[PDB]
Amino acid sequence: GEAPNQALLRILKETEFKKIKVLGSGAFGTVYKGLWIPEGEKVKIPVAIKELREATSPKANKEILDEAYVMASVDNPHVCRLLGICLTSTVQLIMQLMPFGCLLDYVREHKDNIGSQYLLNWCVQIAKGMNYLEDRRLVHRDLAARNVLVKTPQHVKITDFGLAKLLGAEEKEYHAEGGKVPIKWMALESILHRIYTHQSDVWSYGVTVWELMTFGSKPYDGIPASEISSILEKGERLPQPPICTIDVYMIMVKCWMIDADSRPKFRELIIEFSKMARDPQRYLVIQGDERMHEEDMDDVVDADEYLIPQ
Ligand SMILES: */C=C/C(=O)Nc1cccc(Oc2nc(Nc3ccc(N4CCN(C)CC4)cc3OC)ncc2Cl)c1
Repeated sequence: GEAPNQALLRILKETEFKKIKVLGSGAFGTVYKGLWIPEGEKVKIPVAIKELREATSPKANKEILDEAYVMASVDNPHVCRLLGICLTSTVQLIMQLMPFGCLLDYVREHKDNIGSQYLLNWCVQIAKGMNYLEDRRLVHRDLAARNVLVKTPQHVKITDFGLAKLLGAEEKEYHAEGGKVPIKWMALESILHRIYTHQSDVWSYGVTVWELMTFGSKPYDGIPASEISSILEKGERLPQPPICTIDVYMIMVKCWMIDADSRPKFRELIIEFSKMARDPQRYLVIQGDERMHEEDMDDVVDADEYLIPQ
């Protein structure tokens, strides 16, 4: 707002990195797991390279530069950062690898060892991430568990910016002509009016909590995307996760408030899960909670968040 944005965009020649394997593939493009080796510095930084499908229009292409723009410019522990971009005919964005994949996946793999302290911390981190975006006047528009990456099980980050939009000083809303959207994560207004606001994200934040508390369950499983709005109006809502006390579920519920301004706010959500964080057991009941807490896996390739700073 006042401060100059000295976020640095580095540009990398495609020969600076190599692609080992592919994690994700989509019409949108392909994202590879690979290594980045800046010349001279000898280090190998594990990264995810997202190679994007050829730009059909200038507009499509222009939005690719927007994504990178926000992503390079955003620094917070809990949001992903662009490491660098590469301007081949099909651009590639280089990002730090999240060695564990997307939380969505993680919870499904270890429900057995997932414990209360973890789930609440995750919430807090996700809420911190999101709050930061609110601070920067950005609307994510795609929060979901799939969209949360796991750096280390103890640490997570918000990941997807394909749909992120930055807001005008005079703007408290974003309106979208069209696209492809994940309905079951959307606030009724967005589905009804393609109106997006930080509060529409909060709704998502909640579907995201539900995902995590039900260890990977699908929102409105069996129900088709078509009527999500119907039932949403009629008052239906995702049920209480078996693990959840009313206190925690009650927060998921407020998120799904129809009135946008009756929904919690990220800064609040932070403090509240932060509070439940200290005495996790009291709020989330997990059975046996007391119980719980590339080419080569390592090759003189210690890197990433560490390379950038002291
Ligand atoms: C679960 C959501 C998802 O699919 N996430 C995802 C898929 C592909 C690519 C990226 O980008 C990305 N990924 C990572 N780390 C990462 C992501 C995904 C995985 N997977 C997902 C697919 N299963 C089959 C294999 C493991 C693994 C990852 O680390 C290896 N880091 C950064 C980025 Cl941008 C996300």
